[PDB]
Amino acid sequence: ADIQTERAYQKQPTIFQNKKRVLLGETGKEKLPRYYKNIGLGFKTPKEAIEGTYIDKKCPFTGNVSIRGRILSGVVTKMKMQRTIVIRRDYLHYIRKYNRFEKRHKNMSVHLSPCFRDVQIGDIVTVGECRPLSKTVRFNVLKVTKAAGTK
Amino acid sequence: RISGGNDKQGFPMKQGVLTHGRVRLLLSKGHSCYRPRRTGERKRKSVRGCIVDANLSVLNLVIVKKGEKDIPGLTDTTVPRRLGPKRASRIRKLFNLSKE
Amino acid sequence: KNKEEAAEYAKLLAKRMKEAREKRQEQIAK
Amino acid sequence: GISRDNWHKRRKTGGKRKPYHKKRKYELGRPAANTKIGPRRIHTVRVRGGNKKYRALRLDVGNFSWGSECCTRKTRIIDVVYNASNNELVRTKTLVKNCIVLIDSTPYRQWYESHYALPLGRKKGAKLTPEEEEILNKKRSKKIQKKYDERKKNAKISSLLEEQFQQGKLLACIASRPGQCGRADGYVLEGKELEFYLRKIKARK
Amino acid sequence: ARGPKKHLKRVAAPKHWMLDKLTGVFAPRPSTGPHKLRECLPLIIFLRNRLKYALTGDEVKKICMQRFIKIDGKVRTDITYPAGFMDVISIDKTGENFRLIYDTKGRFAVHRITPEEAKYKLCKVRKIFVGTKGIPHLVTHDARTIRYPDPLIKVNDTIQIDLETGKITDFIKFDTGNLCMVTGGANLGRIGVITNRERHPGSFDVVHVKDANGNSFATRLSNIFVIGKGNKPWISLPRGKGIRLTIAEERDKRLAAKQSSG
RNA sequence: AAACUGCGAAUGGCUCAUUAAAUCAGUUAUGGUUCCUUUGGUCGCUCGUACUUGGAUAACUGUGGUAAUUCUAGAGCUAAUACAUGCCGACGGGCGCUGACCCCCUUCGCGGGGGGGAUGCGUGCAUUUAUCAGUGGUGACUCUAGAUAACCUCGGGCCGAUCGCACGCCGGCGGCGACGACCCAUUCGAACGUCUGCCCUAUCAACUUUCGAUGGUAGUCGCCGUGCCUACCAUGGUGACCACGGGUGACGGGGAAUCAGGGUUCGAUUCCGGAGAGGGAGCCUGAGAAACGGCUACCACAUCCAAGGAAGGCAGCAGGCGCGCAAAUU
Repeated sequence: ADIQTERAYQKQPTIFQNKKRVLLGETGKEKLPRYYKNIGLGFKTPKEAIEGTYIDKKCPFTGNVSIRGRILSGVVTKMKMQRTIVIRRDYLHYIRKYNRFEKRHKNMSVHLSPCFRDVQIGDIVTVGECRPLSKTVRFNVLKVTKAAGTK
Repeated sequence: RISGGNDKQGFPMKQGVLTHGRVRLLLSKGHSCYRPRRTGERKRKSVRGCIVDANLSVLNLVIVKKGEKDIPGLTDTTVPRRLGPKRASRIRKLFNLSKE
Repeated sequence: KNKEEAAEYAKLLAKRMKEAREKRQEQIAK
Repeated sequence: GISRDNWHKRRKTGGKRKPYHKKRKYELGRPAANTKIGPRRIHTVRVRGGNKKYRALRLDVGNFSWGSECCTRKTRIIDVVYNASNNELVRTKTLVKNCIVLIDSTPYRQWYESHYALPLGRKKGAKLTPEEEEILNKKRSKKIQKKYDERKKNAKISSLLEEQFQQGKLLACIASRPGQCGRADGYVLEGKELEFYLRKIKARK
Repeated sequence: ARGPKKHLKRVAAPKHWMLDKLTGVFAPRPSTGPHKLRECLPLIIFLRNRLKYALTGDEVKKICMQRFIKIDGKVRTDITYPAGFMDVISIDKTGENFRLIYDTKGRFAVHRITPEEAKYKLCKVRKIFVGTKGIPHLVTHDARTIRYPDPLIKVNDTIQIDLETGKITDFIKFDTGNLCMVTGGANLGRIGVITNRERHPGSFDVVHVKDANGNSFATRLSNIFVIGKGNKPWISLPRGKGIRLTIAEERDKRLAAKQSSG
């Protein structure tokens, strides 16, 4: 697919893609190295990140974002922006006078890289905290676990 | 040479102001008609324009070239010329002395 | 002082890497 | 004055946020440095911490790099032809980061010809003046001519860059923010990026 | 508040200074220096409250301005100078030397050391970095920078600085079986042998320490300071050897001391 | 003494108007920034008048103007760690790029090379941009260090024309300080983020999306991350788990009163954090202020005046009036 759907050229800023080509420099292939990094904390770089072609500067694996801070989990509830999803974290808040709990939830707008295709509503996502990416986004989707019902 | 003055209300004459009456300027460090009381302070002050007119309480004049006849107490007087050069280079330049 | 410190650290570094290379070679052999 | 705070912004729920303090100095903004092309005019700005920002107001020279040949040269900026953010920036000819410009190819061609024995361009196909054959052919020894011939084989230029050199101006992208550092530096467009920006410039006419 | 604060309230001061709640509104705000505000001991507190050499801050000022106090071998005339862990305070007029070392209660002790021990100190290396033509540099807990350190010295180790020259003489690695003090937290002032280190990537590592009396405790890796190689300290320990007694044992010892004394 | 210069005046003190995920508390992050000062390191690392350079200006002398102010104007001097210039060394070199030249081998059978070598250009560290390779470090860098090609701001970056004490030769050398300047080190911080938590109200049920509302791309601005602000694009974002609106005699917390176990009520108030200085707004200086015992304007109030003009900000300590049921010494 064409990765150049923007008014400006999309590229990985750390990759030089027009190193000089000559007869010896080209033998039936142009070649294009792919910048990717191994984020920490045991998270493995998805295969599509390594062998993909998308340009996403907020992607944890091939972009310019450092995963540091809280590592949370949520359930995907809305996928209707570009490269951003809304997940819902459900918890119980303890009211002490009644010695009981009440259901509460918080929505979280988190960045989803193009490396995670086939993400559905109800999927569980492990997200990691990064620097502010937009007005409301501060977490990047690190891992996707499909909801029970995969067959 | 006309070196300024004060109008009927005592406000000083400022060089750049090309009007006849008084104006209000936001003076700061490095301006005349203003001494700042703290670093970075600027004040709005009234200054008389530089053009000379018939509404000055006093006008200052500097005799640049002296005429034929001496003024009784302005040009025939003596001079004490207090103080002398303090920097070594200024001294050796005043007396045309060798570098060593 | 710069010259003396640089020379002394060069000596110490050379000795450190010699010991490291010896340990590496002896680990490889066994 | 110009404020970069967030409490004037609506909440993410759509709620309206009331102001609890007046504007702070560290939240300030400044007027844009609309860096036009012209004789060098740069204004120094005192910024937070006492440091200096170089608010360039006019520039006509930049340190642009030919990446494939690794040839960085100081070069006159002729024009600005494409701007991805706003089209009005090309109309007013404002130097900003990532704006596509036409720069002068002369220093690059001089280095190009000092690394001699490439395919013919304007070297003998557009200009045949003297005072430059003593830097093209000269009287070379065995070692020197052998080294130049060893350069010759791996010495080629993309046809797009070739016609750009023929026309006297090169397409470049400004990789520095002239309104902050005071320099309009960048790199010559090549490869697929050059094709992309040529197609974008063509589609604008 | 605009700009930095310049005052410290008496009640908001660090508790381990052991200041009253009636001898004024303010506590001496320690100057900026090699040690943190809440982990230091100002020179006025040491000279007046601890050693009783002065009864007022004016007398501390007189003592310090007569150039009688050396801190790590250098004369300090700043009465609010932040002196901290492992530092050496020399008073040559009275011919004494002290080391700033925590009690088991978490408070800097008046720990006199020999004049030959006052020639060195121990510093925990906070970071190591290569700069400016590849010269290695090391930054310790005294905010002192040492160029060309041994390529074996790493972060969390301990180095013995010669105060006269400022150069490194010896070092102790951070490893199990090594003696260490705790320099923060609940176990502050305790001494023991490192038994384990739980690595928590992206978070704080936890180090387990076993006392000389079989007691065990844990701290954060930033709260551990390697004191000696093996179970032998490289510095003289305070009266209690880092053994935190329970309240019952302390009461029993106090009662025994009362019986022996009266 | 005065004055120029440096520093502080951004702390403290007062008050609780605003403020309802705002502030604030606990937790965490800056690998997204700045940081006077202290402390430690760096500070002949640059191959291109110096046994000390220039012009002023205060204080002072003298002449003045205005009813009036911590208003100031001419004139005669004279200083610098103010201001502004600007070198000798180590400087012998050393390296990288360039290439007028000199002895030979494939049995010197064009061809293929094996080396030496003249003159020229560039060179610390900052900075800005492109490229290259892979010392030390992290959970993780597009980190650190290294290499190359160039750049290097009229408003221009550092690489000391400063000062004291003790001192001895044909002239040489040199102790201990003071002060100052880039930069690196989180010392004191500040700023902006993460997670969770806040009173009453539905006689407030849908709100936001025009003029940014949610996100994407490029930029501008900013100390930096960011719809922070622009341009283009997508149609998003929040809500009965109470969004949005309204009320609060609401600054938040530590905490206080009362209390069998639960709880109820309070917290303007000495500690921490925030905010404000009659109300708004905008700035200068500075490391740090949108400062008010700083300035500029407007709105309200208000002082002196010779009507031309000048000056103001007690929610600092006392004190006064007013207000009140309600609170002290000029």
